[PDB]
Amino acid sequence: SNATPEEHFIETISLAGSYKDWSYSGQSTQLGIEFLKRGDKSVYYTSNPTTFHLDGEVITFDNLKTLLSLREVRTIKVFTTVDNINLHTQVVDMSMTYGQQFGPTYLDGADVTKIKPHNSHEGKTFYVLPN
Ligand SMILES: [Cl-]
Ligand SMILES: [Cl-]
Repeated sequence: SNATPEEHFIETISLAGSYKDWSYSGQSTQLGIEFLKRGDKSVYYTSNPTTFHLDGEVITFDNLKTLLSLREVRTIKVFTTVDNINLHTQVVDMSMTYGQQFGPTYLDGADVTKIKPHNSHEGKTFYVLPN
C-alpha cells in the first residue's frame, strides 16, 4: 500500500538518520517507536493509526514539522552577582538576551544586556541588579 505523507516522512528520516538537528532512534518503547531525539526531547509514533507524540501529547503531522524546525532551546550555567562578593549559579536560556532574563547585565564591566548567551560564557560571572 502506498506510503501516506506521514509514513513517507518517517521512512525517509529512518534511512537518512536525522531530520535537521534531530537524531533518528527507531527504538521500540511503551510510548511507541522513539522516532526523533534532540536534547532531552523525544518524538514518538504509534501505529494503526500513525500518530505522533511529544511530551505526553498527541501532535498532528503539520504541527510536528513546525515543532521540529523551531530553534532548540539550549542553556548554559553562569554565576550572577549583585556585589562581586556573593556568586549564585544560574541557568541561562540561550534563546533570550541577558537583559531579557536578568535586567541590565555586565560582564567584566562590558554591558551584555542586548547580547545572547554563548558557549564561551559558561562559568563566567555576570553583574546584575538586585531582584
Ligand atoms: Cl510521549
Ligand atoms: Cl548576541
